[PDB]
Amino acid sequence: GITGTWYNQLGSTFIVTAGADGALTGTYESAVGNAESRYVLTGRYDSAPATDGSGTALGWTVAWKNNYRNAHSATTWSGQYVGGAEARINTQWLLTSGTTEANAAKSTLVGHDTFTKV
Amino acid sequence: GITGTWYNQLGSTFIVTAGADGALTGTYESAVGNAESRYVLTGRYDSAPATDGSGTALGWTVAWKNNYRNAHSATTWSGQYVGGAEARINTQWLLTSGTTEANAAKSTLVGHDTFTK
Amino acid sequence: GITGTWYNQLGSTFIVTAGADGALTGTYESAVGNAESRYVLTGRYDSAPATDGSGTALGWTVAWKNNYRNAHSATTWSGQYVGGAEARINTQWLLTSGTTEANAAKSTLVGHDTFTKV
Amino acid sequence: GITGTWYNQLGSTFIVTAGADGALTGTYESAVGNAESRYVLTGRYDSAPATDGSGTALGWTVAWKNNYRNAHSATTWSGQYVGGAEARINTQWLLTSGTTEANAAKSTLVGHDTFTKV
Ligand SMILES: O=C(O)CCCC[C@@H]1SC[C@@H]2NC(=O)N[C@@H]21
Ligand SMILES: O=C(O)CCCC[C@@H]1SC[C@@H]2NC(=O)N[C@@H]21
Ligand SMILES: O=C(O)CCCC[C@@H]1SC[C@@H]2NC(=O)N[C@@H]21
Ligand SMILES: O=C(O)CCCC[C@@H]1SC[C@@H]2NC(=O)N[C@@H]21
Repeated sequence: GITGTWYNQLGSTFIVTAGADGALTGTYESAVGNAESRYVLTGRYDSAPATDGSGTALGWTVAWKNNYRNAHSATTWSGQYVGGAEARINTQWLLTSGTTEANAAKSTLVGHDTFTKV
Repeated sequence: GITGTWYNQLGSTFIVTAGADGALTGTYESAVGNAESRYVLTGRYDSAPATDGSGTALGWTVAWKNNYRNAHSATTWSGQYVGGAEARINTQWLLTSGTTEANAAKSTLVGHDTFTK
Repeated sequence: GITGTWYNQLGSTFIVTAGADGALTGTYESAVGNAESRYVLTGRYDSAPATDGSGTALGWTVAWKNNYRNAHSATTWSGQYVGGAEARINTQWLLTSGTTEANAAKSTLVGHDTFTKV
Repeated sequence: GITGTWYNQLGSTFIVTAGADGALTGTYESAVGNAESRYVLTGRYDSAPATDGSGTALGWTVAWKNNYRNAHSATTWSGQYVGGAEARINTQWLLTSGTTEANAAKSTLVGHDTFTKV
């Protein structure tokens, strides 16, 4: 139920395919930041989750470079797929920008995105 | 520069090749935690970073399931590679465990790993 | 706008006094975790924030030790206060537990809390 | 043995006093970012840690306003004190800036500092 098109609270578009091998592949489109259009993503998920009602641990990465722009940054999302009536993917993320030594202390942003199919 | 074998402060081994497309592929072996053997990784990196000496942004994911165990979790490392006499990859990571919504507050660990050759 | 009673989404209760000082004092009641009753908090805030509409930066700390219990852990919330009809305090937090240096790779949890007047 | 003068890898200066009741007070001086001289800090620590060799959980806040400047930001450090030969405090920190609703996705930085007495 992870496969498909999801949207986060910012309006970004997350188009994913969950592979039988635990592979996550698709595209990301950010509604904010130093980005336009679609970027390649790749990630992994637990292809055999618990059955105690636990959610499904997953992760994916986007390097913010494509044919039109390069922000010299990468975001990783970590969280879990929670299926059911209201399916949702709950994440926290790290966005690291390429910096010089002077700026490394402030290289990494952290946040949380919530994805739904609606 | 990135392709190769890397070790972090915990004794884990990160084996990756950086494709020219900006794909990261490889294998991760953790020294600690609910793990044993190798796990598949995949990620992405800035295959055209700035010329000013900034580092190279990158990220990768490991779900902790292989033929041996399944921790029912995934880690994502977000960082940058820095070349030099001492090449380094400095990261921050998020380790999320599957949980019921009751314990979702405690699902996600945060940490930092430094990789070196 | 900061002083008073606030609630997050776990149902925890945050009772603060914002000192002229830049001081934050109060008590925290957490709904979830190895917790019981009220705990002392202390923190700091920008007592001269931007006029330009930006939020009011703040942070606080709770060590989870009181008369009833001691979880040997500490949470810090970092965030910002946002005035308006729906006042909110939007935070990210770090929960560190005391561990041996074996398990220290799993000592710190991260998450986010949104506090509302209701 | 938390009271005293500590330095992190950036060469910032962390002067702290741990009171009986679990209080933390002191002064923080950053070697980096939008800061100059000392800023008041405040926090909490577990005043009755385990004895199994586990470290002492602690956390503190700095709002980055003093008589010289104001960055409209606040940093929290969450971590633990670890005694012995190499007495150190290992932390993770969250640095939130006051932003408008629009740029809140980039309000929060994350990092880690290691404090030593040398
Ligand atoms: O600004 C950049 O460096 C690239 C764009 C980053 C957009 C971020 S990734 C985390 C968050 N979630 C989104 O949908 N967009 C932002
Ligand atoms: O215990 C688990 O749930 C799976 C193993 C996680 C090990 C972590 S991932 C971050 C850190 N870096 C490492 O090399 N190992 C730990
Ligand atoms: O160690 C424990 O379990 C006690 C910590 C309290 C639970 C956490 S603190 C962050 C989050 N926000 C809350 O209101 N509760 C949890
Ligand atoms: O907003 C600002 O730039 C002032 C924040 C101070 C810089 C930070 S706090 C985390 C890190 N550790 C330090 O000793 N300094 C930086």
